[PDB]
Amino acid sequence: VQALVVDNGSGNVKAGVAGDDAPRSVFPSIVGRPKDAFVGDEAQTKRGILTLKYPIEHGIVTNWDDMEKIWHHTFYNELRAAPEEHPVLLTEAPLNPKGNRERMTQIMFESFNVPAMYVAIQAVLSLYSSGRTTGIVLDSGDGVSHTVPIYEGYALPHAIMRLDLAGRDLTEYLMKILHERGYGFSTSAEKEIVRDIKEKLCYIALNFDEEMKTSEQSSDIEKSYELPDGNIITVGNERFRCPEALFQPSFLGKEWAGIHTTTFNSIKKCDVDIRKDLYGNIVLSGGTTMYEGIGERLTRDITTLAPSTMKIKVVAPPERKYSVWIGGSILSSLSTFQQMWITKEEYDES
Amino acid sequence: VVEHPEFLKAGKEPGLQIWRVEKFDLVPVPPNLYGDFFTGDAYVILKTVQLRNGNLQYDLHYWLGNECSQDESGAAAIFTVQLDDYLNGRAVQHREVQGFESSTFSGYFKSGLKYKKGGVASGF
Ligand SMILES: Nc1ncnc2c1ncn2[C@@H]1O[C@H](COP(=O)(O)OP(=O)(O)OP(=O)(O)O)[C@@H](O)[C@H]1O
Ligand SMILES: [Ca+2]
Ligand SMILES: [Ca+2]
Ligand SMILES: [Cl-]
Ligand SMILES: [K+]
Ligand SMILES: [Mg+2]
Ligand code: NA
Repeated sequence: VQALVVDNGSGNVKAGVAGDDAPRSVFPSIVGRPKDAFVGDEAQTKRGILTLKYPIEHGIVTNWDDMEKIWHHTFYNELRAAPEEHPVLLTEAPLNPKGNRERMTQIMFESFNVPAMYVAIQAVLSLYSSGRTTGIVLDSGDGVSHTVPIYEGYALPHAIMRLDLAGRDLTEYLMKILHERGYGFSTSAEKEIVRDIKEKLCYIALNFDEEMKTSEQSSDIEKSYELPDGNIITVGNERFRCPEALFQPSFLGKEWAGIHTTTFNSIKKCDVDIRKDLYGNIVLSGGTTMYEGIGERLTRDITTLAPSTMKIKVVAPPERKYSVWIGGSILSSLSTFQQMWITKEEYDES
Repeated sequence: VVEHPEFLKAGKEPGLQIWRVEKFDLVPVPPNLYGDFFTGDAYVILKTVQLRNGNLQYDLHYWLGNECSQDESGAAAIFTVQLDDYLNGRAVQHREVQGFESSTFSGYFKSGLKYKKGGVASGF
C-alpha cells in the first residue's frame, strides 16, 4: 500500500503519494466559513460570502477544527484517497510542542482512522532530499523561517532558531513600499496579486548599498508586470528592497536578527567540533529561499560573520521549494518505512 | 527498524560491504564490481574494523554519483542514518561525492576508485 505524504505548510498544503517527485496537490492553507466550510482555492473564490482564517499561521497548528477541515479537504477533494486505507506521513515544524504532535496524532487515528502514521520534522526531510545527513537547513516558508542544525541524521534541538519573518511578511512589505509610487494594494485579493509580483520580479542584492546606488543611476532596474485588469505596473528598487528585509528586519520595524545572523547564531549553539560540517552544508529550503541572488548574498554575509578558518558553502537545490515534501516522498517509499510508523492498533491500546 | 535483511547482515565481521540504492531499497553490490561505481547511482558503504580490544569499529560512507537521481541520493542518506541507528549510533558517517572522495574511502579499494557510465533507473 502506498503512503500519502502531507506537508502542513503555514501558507500552502503540499500533498501527494509516496514515490512521486513532486506534490500533486498544492493549495492554500485557508478555511472559509459563512459570514459550512470551504478550503483552499474554493475559499478564495468565495471570499465575499466567507470569513477566511489561517489555521497554521506560523507553522504551528492553532485552530484544530479548521485544521481538520484542511485535512479532510486534502484526503477527499484533492487526493480522493481513503485516509483509513493508507499510511500517512505528516510533517511538523521544528520545535513543534509534543502536545501539538499528540493532538494531530489523535485526530489522524480517531477522526480519520488512519491505519499507520509517521510524523517527520520538515527541515530533516529537506536535508535528506539534498543527499545529506549533516548540515544546517534554512527553511523559509510563508509564515515562518527556521534554522535547523542536523548531525548524522538528527536535529539538534538546543540550536534550532525560529524567525517569524518569512514570505507573507515580504508580500506585506512590498504592499507597503509600493505606496511610494502611488499603489494602494490592501485587500486580500490584492495581496495575492502582490505576492505574484514579488515572486516574479524581486531579487536579492549581492550588496544592498551598492545596488541602491546603481539602481538610482538609470531606469534599467524597472520591470513591468501585467495586472489582472490589464493595467501595467512598473517596479524599480522595490524589486530588491522587499527581500532585503530577510537580512534587515529593521525594514519592518523589528529588532530581529536577519537570516544570515540567525544561521550563524544557530551554528554557534553547536559544539565547536561539528561546526565545520554545518558551515560546509548550509541547505536552503522553502519558497522564500527562491529569490535570485540568495545563495551568493548569504555566502558573503555568513562568511563575514563566521571565523575565517571555516569553509562556507550555501546549497540552493533547484527544487528546494518542495524539498520537505520530496524528502517525505523518499522516506515513505523506502523498504524500511513500515518499521518506522505507529499503527492505529498500537495507538488505540497505548 | 531492524527487520531489513541487509541490516541483519551489516557489520557482523571485519570487512567491506557495499550496497547500491535501487528503487528505494538497499541491494548488495556483486563483489566482483567493488571499486567500480556507476556515475548514475548512489551507494552505501560500511567498513568494519576489528579493534585491539575485540570490539568492532564502523565507518559508513554514502557515495553520490554525479548523475544519480534525487531519490537515490536521498535514500542513500536516509539508509545511512538507519544503518547507524541499527549499529547503536556507533558508526561515523561520511558523505562522498564522485571525484572528491576522502582518502580513507579511496583507500578501501586496492585498485582505486573508478567510475562507469549509466546506472539503475530512478525510482521517481
Ligand atoms: N519564486 C519565489 N520567490 C519568492 N518567494 C516565493 C517564490 N515562490 C514562492 N514564494 C513564496 O514562498 C511562500 C510559500 O512557500 P512554502 O509554501 O514553502 O511556505 P509554507 O511552507 O507554505 O509556510 P511554512 O513553511 O512557513 O509554514 C509564499 O509566501 C510564496 O510567495
Ligand atoms: Ca540511477
Ligand atoms: Ca553515529
Ligand atoms: Cl570572517
Ligand atoms: K518554514
Ligand atoms: Mg514549509
Ligand atoms: Na566548513
